[PDB]
Amino acid sequence: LWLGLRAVLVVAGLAVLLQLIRGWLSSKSYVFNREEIARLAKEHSGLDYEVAFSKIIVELRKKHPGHILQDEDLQWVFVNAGGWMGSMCLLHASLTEYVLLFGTAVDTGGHSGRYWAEISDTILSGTFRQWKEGTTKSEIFYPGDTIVHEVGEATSVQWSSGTWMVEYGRGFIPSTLAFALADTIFSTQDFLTLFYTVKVYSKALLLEASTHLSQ
Amino acid sequence: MALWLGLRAVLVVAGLAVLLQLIRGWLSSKSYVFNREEIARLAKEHSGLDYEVAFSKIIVELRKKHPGHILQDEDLQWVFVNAGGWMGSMCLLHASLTEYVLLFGTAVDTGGHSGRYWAEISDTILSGTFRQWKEGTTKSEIFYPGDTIVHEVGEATSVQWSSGTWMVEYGRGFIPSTLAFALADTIFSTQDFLTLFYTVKVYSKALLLEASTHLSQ
Amino acid sequence: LWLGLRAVLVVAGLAVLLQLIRGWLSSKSYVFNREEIARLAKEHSGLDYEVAFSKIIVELRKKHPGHILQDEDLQWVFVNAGGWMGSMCLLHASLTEYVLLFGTAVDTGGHSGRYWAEISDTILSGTFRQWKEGTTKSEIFYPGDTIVHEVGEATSVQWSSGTWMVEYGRGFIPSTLAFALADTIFSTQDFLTLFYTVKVYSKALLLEASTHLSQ
Ligand SMILES: O=C(OCCN1CCOCC1)C1(c2ccccc2)CCCCC1
Ligand SMILES: O=C(OCCN1CCOCC1)C1(c2ccccc2)CCCCC1
Ligand SMILES: O=C(OCCN1CCOCC1)C1(c2ccccc2)CCCCC1
Ligand SMILES: CCCCCCCCO[C@@H]1O[C@H](CO)[C@@H](O)[C@H](O)[C@H]1O
Ligand SMILES: [Au+]
Ligand SMILES: [Au+]
Ligand SMILES: [Au+]
Ligand SMILES: [Au+]
Ligand SMILES: [Au+]
Ligand SMILES: [Au+]
Repeated sequence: LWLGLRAVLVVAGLAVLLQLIRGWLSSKSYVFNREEIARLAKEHSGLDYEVAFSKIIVELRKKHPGHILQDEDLQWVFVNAGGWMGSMCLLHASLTEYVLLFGTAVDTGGHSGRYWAEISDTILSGTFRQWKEGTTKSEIFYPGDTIVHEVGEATSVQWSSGTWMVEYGRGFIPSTLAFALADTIFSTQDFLTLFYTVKVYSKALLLEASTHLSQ
Repeated sequence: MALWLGLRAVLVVAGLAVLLQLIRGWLSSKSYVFNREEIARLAKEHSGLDYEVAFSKIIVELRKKHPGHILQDEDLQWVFVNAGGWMGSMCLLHASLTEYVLLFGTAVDTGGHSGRYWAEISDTILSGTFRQWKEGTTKSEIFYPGDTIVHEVGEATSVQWSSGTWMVEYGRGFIPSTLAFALADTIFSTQDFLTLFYTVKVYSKALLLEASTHLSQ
Repeated sequence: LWLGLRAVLVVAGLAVLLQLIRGWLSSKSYVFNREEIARLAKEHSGLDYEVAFSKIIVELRKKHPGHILQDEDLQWVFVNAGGWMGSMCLLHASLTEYVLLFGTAVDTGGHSGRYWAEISDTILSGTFRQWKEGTTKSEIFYPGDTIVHEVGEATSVQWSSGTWMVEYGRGFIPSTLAFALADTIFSTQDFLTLFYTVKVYSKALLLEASTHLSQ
């Protein structure tokens, strides 16, 4: 039964880690909230998305100091996943939450991805077409609306050539990195972008670790 | 004995050569259930109604003229399909080792590679638009409800669909050869393994139903 | 430290092979130049791109005999990379240069790819949307314009259903085939197109080598 030792060790490891992480998510104090980020974006969902980005980043650093990356650690990184292409401006990220500014300047679309995280996007500009699984009709969302991509749900997304939004996710963030980097490995082969994504995600983790040490 | 390093290589070449003649001889001596004109005619008769109403009447007509070969309503579900760079959904009605009939379409604007496989495929558009770009050309053609696109064996084209395109599709050949292309984006791009499970689920039910019909006959 | 011998040989092998190629590219006599191809393509940037294809091939074979493939060795080969799909007509190709006619008859777009080659495209018809890295707005280019994709640059490309262009690239051409065939391996699995791409690239390499033997 020695050959089965490896198979038992992974099943026991996955079952223990599944209860360890799920019990952590149900007992962890969270920094941001899905309604908090959506409300913040709706305050400026009339202005220019560049003007909205500035006022949103300023308001986030006031209400949650020590949790948003500095302007020195901010950069627009391309994101290739599920067949669509966009760019992100990661403001905050931990092992359980993340807040970023996502959007695209071209017409893209594809698979939303199925992972262990609840994702909410509040559109600031452009349009957002969503196709839920098992249906034959899609819905188009406009600036001001908030789309909630629930955990375990898989939909089809599509954006116009000027769509920008504010996004908040909660769950187990590392579970999404397999889907977020799939097209970067097998399609674009833009390993420099792969480096940028790990770079800014590590800075957000080190910043979050630095805040817990001071408290 | 130089045949030791070549033992795996010869067995695969011998295995492929034996399997190639056994499958191609089967396709030339097997009685087929459906017909390429039969599915296309049935879909074109309902290409003026709403595609949801057309789906219902086509499934009824298929179960009337071909009982025991179309899945029951309990075993039907819309499964996402990501392949060649496009994304849609299918409703597998019938499928065997040599034929398959399903309802495919998309609610978004997608497009990509049609895939090159060992199966002749015909699609009759019920709604939306269908742009096809054949290999070796510099211009594309747009197909409208009522038209039928024939994707011959070994042909590779570029496909593109509008945000409301739905169609009835029939394929004949060696169906397992197409599953390698149908699941490529599901493995390397979307990683939606639950959809991968659904595809294997609905394709197995169609095989078990078709096998269940052969046992009673 | 015995197992680190392979790792040192790889670091020394990659660093030395980088110096030899980069120093070769910076001191090598080239056949074509981007301004030569750009002027030739801009003169024929009209509506009838098929007539433009013929007139460009004739002019290229006059001023550069023995460097452009004959009509017998020409075929339109599909190109799937970065999420977009088009077709190419390889006219000239070496280890450092290539001249081809690229375009698409459908609406595609995706990652431009980051590789070791400077690429310039002069639009003959259609439209070309380029989304530079780190920005939030994209630009649309029209027939007559020339887009220069420099080495190490990564952008988002998008084309309309009638875009055709003349392209010239210079750098390390074998480094670009890894990106050009990525989607063909992991998405389309069109092994026949993979054969066509290697076939026409081999004929173009053998043609360029055949001219060096006669000279
Ligand atoms: O930044 C992202 O992409 C937002 C776009 N959204 C739009 C629709 O819902 C899913 C993704 C993701 C990320 C990237 C990098 C770090 C952490 C997260 C979010 C997880 C899924 C994709 C990659
Ligand atoms: O369900 C499909 O996709 C329909 C779309 N049509 C549209 C364009 O031409 C090819 C397929 C396919 C399938 C997948 C799995 C089982 C049975 C069939 C058909 C074969 C080629 C792709 C995958
Ligand atoms: O032929 C091509 O594709 C042109 C399309 N362009 C359009 C935008 O910029 C990058 C590619 C490429 C090639 C393929 C085969 C041989 C030599 C070159 C050029 C390098 C990058 C992709 C593949
Ligand atoms: C590649 C083909 C694109 C079609 C050209 C017309 C539309 C492109 O124009 C786009 O319109 C949007 C507002 O409407 C803007 O947000 C985009 O920045 C602009 O590029
Ligand atoms: Au930024
Ligand atoms: Au920003
Ligand atoms: Au269904
Ligand atoms: Au159905
Ligand atoms: Au050609
Ligand atoms: Au040509």
